[PDB]
Amino acid sequence: MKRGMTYQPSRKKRINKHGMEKRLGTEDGRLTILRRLEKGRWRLTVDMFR
Amino acid sequence: KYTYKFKQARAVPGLVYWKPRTPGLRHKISIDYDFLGVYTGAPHKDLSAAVPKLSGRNNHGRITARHRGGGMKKVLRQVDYSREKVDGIPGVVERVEKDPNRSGFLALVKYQPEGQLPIFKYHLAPAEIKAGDVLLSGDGAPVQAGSTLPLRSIPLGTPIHNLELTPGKGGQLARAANVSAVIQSKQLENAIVKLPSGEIRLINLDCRATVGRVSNHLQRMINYGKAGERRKLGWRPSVRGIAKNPNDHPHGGRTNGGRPSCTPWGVYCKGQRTRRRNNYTNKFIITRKGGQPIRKFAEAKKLKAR
Amino acid sequence: RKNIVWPEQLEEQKRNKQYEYQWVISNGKKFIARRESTSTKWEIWKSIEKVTPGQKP
RNA sequence: UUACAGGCAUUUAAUUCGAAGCAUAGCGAGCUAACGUUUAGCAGGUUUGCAUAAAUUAAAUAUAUUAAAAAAGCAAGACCGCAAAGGUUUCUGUAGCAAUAGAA
RNA sequence: AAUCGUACCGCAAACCAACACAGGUUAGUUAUUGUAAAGGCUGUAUAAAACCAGGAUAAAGGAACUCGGCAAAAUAGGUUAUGUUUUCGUACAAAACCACAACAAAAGUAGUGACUGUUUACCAAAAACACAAGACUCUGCUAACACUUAUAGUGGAAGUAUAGUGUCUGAUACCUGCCCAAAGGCAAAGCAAACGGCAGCUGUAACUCUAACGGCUCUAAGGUAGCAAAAUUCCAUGGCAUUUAAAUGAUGUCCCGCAUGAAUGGUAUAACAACUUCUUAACUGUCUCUAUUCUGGAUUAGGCGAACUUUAAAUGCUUGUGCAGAUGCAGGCUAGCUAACAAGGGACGAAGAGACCCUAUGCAGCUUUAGGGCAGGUUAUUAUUCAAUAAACUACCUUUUUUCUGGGACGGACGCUCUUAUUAAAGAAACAAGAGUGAGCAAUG
RNA sequence: GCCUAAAAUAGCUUAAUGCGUUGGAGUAAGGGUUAAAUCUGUAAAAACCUUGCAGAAAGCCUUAAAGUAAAAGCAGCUAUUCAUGCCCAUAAAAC
RNA sequence: AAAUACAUAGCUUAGCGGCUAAAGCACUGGUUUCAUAAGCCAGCUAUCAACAGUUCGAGUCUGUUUGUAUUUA
RNA sequence: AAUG
Ligand SMILES: [K+]
Ligand SMILES: [K+]
Ligand SMILES: [K+]
Ligand SMILES: [K+]
Ligand SMILES: [K+]
Ligand SMILES: [K+]
Ligand SMILES: [K+]
Ligand SMILES: [Mg+2]
Ligand SMILES: [Mg+2]
Ligand SMILES: [Mg+2]
Ligand SMILES: [Mg+2]
Ligand SMILES: [Mg+2]
Ligand SMILES: [Mg+2]
Ligand SMILES: [Mg+2]
Ligand SMILES: [Mg+2]
Ligand SMILES: [Mg+2]
Ligand SMILES: [Mg+2]
Ligand SMILES: [Mg+2]
Ligand SMILES: [Mg+2]
Ligand SMILES: [Mg+2]
Ligand SMILES: [Mg+2]
Ligand SMILES: [Mg+2]
Ligand SMILES: [Mg+2]
Ligand SMILES: [Mg+2]
Ligand SMILES: [Mg+2]
Ligand SMILES: [Mg+2]
Ligand SMILES: [Mg+2]
Repeated sequence: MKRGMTYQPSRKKRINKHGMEKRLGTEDGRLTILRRLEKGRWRLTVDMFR
Repeated sequence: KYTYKFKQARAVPGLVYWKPRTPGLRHKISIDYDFLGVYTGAPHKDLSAAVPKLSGRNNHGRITARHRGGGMKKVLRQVDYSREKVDGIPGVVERVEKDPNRSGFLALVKYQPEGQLPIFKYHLAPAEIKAGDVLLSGDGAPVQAGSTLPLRSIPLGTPIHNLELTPGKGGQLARAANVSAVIQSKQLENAIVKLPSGEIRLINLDCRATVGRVSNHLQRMINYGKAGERRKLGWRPSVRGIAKNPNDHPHGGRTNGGRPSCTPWGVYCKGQRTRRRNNYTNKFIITRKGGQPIRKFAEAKKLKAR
Repeated sequence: RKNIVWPEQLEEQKRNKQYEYQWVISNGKKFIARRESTSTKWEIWKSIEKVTPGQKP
């Protein structure tokens, strides 16, 4: 069968799996945020907007 | 043992012999609840609860009981195995119902305490109880089927069921369809009781039991005619060990049964014992199933070590 | 199954529920608002026309 | 003997590039496998085992009964089949329309 | 009565596939007897090559094609008196009769699985798995067992031996024989529907042949019934019969069968099968043997505009030669120039540092009565009111498993002496040849 | 009114026997044959006194069957259901 | 063709360095019986595939030529 | 104590 369609977008799934509230809920996620602050990435999470 | 002559005869009452119209109906034998007077509708609202299916998964989310899940919606009934609440009050049987979670039948009983509203309860139906019968418990009750009394007031030879190991916890021992237990003798503070499996055990005299047997005598005449019949009940297929590959089971290799039969974790399963040799409960067991004395089981590897 | 809640338990918990009461005015009409002691959400329950202040309805 | 320049040797990533792999920590079940809760879908036909009513409708009208698709139901891992889900055989295509498709 | 959504695309040129991608994408509604309301959409310029693709028609023959009726064609549908087989519900044959326009496709024989189902996303859909059902064994409830650091907690199950866990057989019918010695495992000193096994020699009946019947050796026991040229047979295309003008085929039958055999089941079995095998009817461009023709591409013209590949090139044949098959070296020949359309002999043609084989300081996964360990459970011993030690069983961790060799494997060999050929100095190799030895003696000093 | 080796149904009794049965005491055999052996024991059997559990069968009465239960068959005790048989007293004008 | 075993009165079967021999069936003679079988008693087979070696002495230990199984190509 |  044709492959290459492994991404099926879903807004609710994206926020629950990779959101800021999720990253701040565990020690390992908090360490991930610090690593991205140290490298100086402009956007920290897929969930961020102004 | 099922035979095709049994279905052809169509003799035993209370069974539905499905005519062999299709391949999936040729060997099907079921129970006719209407002919027996057993209610097969929804349970009482105040004595039932709807719960999700677990499919043999624990709080860690991993499968611990294999070959489960994928059936119909599950509803549970609350059953009062100990009738100590209603000791003096007589009860009137309203209906005899069928429960897919057990092999016996349940009875709906209404009590009318003086100065209070009616009370409804579920009980394990004795062998010969129908709608309209009266059930009584506690001191001052006759020795008849459906009566619950302490072991100090039951004759030796009377079959009993729903026996309590502990004085007030509730009946736990004899519950399956068409099973019973008997009392052989009564000592100072214990009675010698023979269990359905053939074991002789000591039980405190202050425990309670119900006179009679369980209320389903057609359990062993059932034949599921299809694979899907047990799928609807919540059972999934299983694969033989010798059919798997080496990394899955000890029998995985191409050859069949290279080593003695065992569990998936390597334990011999054709006679090896699993009860603890030093189990604290050995003080209450006199003879195990098959006639083995308790001392023979308790002291078996100690002699070999010596 | 070690965790089951039967209808008798549901009714006992319902009867043992505590609330915090607050009077509010809307369009000149008085309403009673309540908050469950174990939650942070307020809701408008009833109006003074159907409730008698000072009792336990 | 001490210092300096050179050749050779020893040790430290030590002439340059290249594995399959081994160990520790984190990120993945929006694909797929099994399962949970909630929701929805499957034209039109055919064969078969059962099912009678607040008082089924007529005649008998006692007695004995009789006739009627008189049933807005259940059952089948049932059959021919539009959708739908598949992928049996053939041919086409082969950096292709497509890193697995098209027609029958 | 506040707050957020309201444009546009949404079977698609706007979403998921790197693309304006023949692929993927949920629900709700609408016209239509033999038809079909609303609404929506739209292609550079020609034609009288070969060849390719998708269709149509075809004289006479009708499987002669081919590994194989692959593909294509075909009255395909309904009702039947009678007969056969059944697990009694089914299933099959059948002269004939009945059809407005549309829709249309067999039966029998053998082998294997009962059946409907499930499977290697991307070369295997099956005889493999599952299945209803049979048997064996474990488990007295704080059950056995599984997850977990477990002292927790949870599943089993809120079930209770007519119940639950594990294992092997696999509907149904008729059946299912002997062995627990040795080496293990388990157990109540016993257990085979646990893991496994189930012989050989020799004499004998009127003529012959054969052996009904005897003798001997050994073992825990010596294969019973059934079936049998098999999905199992080396001699082999075994012998006989049916089938054809012609039979390594198919069916039936004969049978100690290299190496069949009874729950890793034996023998049968109605129905069912996009399974494998053979046959009958009909049908046909499969074929004798092809021909014509329609649609699209190729081919001609304008516009737009890729890719594999490339040491350098001005790049003939033939025999000889050579790292042993020459466009390029030697002899004999070859003289208008550049391309287009078409075919595919050669350029040891292009694509992917051969998968086969052998060689490594190799790597990985799996197995076990190869070595070592104890770090979970069970078991044994001891001690305090969830502990310590271990030549056991299960689980787990870690380590080892030469070289030579007319390729490797299989076989053989590896120390040390004497002798034979390569002459009469010494030395000199092959998995060349012919013989010894891993001691003896208290005297044989 | 009574009786029944008649049939069906339901309760009850135990002489003897068996044992992977309890405790006491005790020590080499037990069992079997024409004659032997296999087998069961000395790691404590059989025999003796006691404990527990279990199935089948019915000594004397007891004899034919003389009941004949239609034939097949039938006797441990008690009761129910039902069918016979005995005494005593009755009954039928048409079958 | 490689590799592991074996060739013993008429037939099964001891023996594997001190002489060249054991046991059972068969064969022969006697006894029992009206006679034949069974049963009893006494006897008999130089008892050692073929050739060349080792050793005082070999069926016995080492090689070759034959025959028979078993495994491999 | 099998047979004729
Ligand atoms: K299975
Ligand atoms: K295996
Ligand atoms: K189906
Ligand atoms: K097996
Ligand atoms: K198939
Ligand atoms: K070419
Ligand atoms: K060679
Ligand atoms: Mg496999
Ligand atoms: Mg169907
Ligand atoms: Mg169908
Ligand atoms: Mg699939
Ligand atoms: Mg033609
Ligand atoms: Mg042909
Ligand atoms: Mg199948
Ligand atoms: Mg199918
Ligand atoms: Mg595939
Ligand atoms: Mg299939
Ligand atoms: Mg396929
Ligand atoms: Mg079966
Ligand atoms: Mg087999
Ligand atoms: Mg089978
Ligand atoms: Mg063109
Ligand atoms: Mg040449
Ligand atoms: Mg040339
Ligand atoms: Mg290479
Ligand atoms: Mg080598
Ligand atoms: Mg004779």
